[PDB]
Amino acid sequence: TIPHLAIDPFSLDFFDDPYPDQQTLRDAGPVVYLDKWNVYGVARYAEVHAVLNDPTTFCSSRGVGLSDFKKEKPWRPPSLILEADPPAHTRPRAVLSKVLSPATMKTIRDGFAAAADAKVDELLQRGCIDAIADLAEAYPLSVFPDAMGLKQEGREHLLPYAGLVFNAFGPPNELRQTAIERSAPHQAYVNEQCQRPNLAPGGFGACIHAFTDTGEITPDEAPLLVRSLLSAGLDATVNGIGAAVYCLARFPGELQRLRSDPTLARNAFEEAVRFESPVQTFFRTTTREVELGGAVIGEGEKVLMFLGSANRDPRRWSDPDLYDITRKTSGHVGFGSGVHMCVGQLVARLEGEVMLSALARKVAAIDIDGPVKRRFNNTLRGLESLPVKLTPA
Ligand code: HEM
Ligand SMILES: CSc1ccc(C(=O)O)cc1
Repeated sequence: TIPHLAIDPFSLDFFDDPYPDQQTLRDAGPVVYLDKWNVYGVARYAEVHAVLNDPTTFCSSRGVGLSDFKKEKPWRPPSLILEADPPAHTRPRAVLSKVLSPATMKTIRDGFAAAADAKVDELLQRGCIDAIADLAEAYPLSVFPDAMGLKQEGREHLLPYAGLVFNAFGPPNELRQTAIERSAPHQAYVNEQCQRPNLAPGGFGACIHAFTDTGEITPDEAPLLVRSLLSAGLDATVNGIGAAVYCLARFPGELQRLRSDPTLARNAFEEAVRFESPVQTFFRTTTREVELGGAVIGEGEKVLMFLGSANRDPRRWSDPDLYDITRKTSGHVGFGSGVHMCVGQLVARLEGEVMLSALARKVAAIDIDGPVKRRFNNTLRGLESLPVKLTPA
């Protein structure tokens, strides 16, 4: 049978320390039922990977939040890529894959690297930073909106709106109702910024629009894809970088290894993505009755995937609670898995790689310099404040 648990994965206590409850979720069985929200849940690597790699049984077109779009009206027009299934998902997926492709990385790498190095040097002209306010947020705010091709102003909308989106994937708790209620202004700005005239060419958004004459996407779809990049392209990377700095502070041996060989920077970042999993959870909806882990789930049921749990499953990872910058990270689900696997993962890995490389070449020590404060969000895991003293190299 399926065990029934009262754990609330969208409660502040859970956000404050999810790992005990995540173990309870893994050990209760391959498939659990969360009575708090009447949803099924999967927290082991095996089942998370199985669900992710069966997107037509466990579909996304009925929403990847708790809300089932077949039963409730979406708070915003459904995402044409995240909240779509094959075949509708194809050509937007391919378009964003070409926009955020290797070649585009070739076009943005030097700028991103210069911005990273420059921020690290600016903060060595500081010493005692809040690694969130001064580094994790500042850098992606200083590079990503430009890479999107957004006008200089209104970029401030980006952090709110993104956050809003991620709070909206959660249940109707006070975080979600907090986010959605009267968020109109952001919704306005974003809507206006997704239009071709307001996006500087050569940026990601203008390239999306540019692809509208190829027959993969139509002109009415481009603004929603620009919206997608503007919603998923900032806060996740912020929390990811904050996670990387956090780990390097908590595992000084790993910082020393990284300094010794800056070429591990990329894998360092990847390990942080596994270790903290900035995107903690995502939902699917069953399109039919389906058997998973010896249990049977009815049609039209929400299934909650615990990505961070899958990334700390001792059934899959040796020493899962240890940050190891030489760990082989292939197979982790911090970026998802399958047809929906993060189409912008090269951008995230670029930002994190160049930031951790800057730290590696320019910083000798990172020692937490105050109270660590967590940032609470229905979907995202990250830090509100990470006070550290940076000792230069
Ligand atoms: C550390 C940084 C990041 C993390 C942890 C992350 C995480 C994820 C995950 C787990 C998914 C799978 C969603 C699902 O299966 O339902 C996803 C999809 C997606 N991500 Fe990211 N992401 C990051 C950075 C970015 C960036 C920088 C961009 C864009 C510039 C981006 C844009 C997207 C988009 C558009 C999708 C939807 C892809 C699809 O549905 O086919 N993400 N991301
Ligand atoms: C994985 S977080 C995320 C991804 C995509 C979208 C979107 O397509 O709007 C929103 C959030």
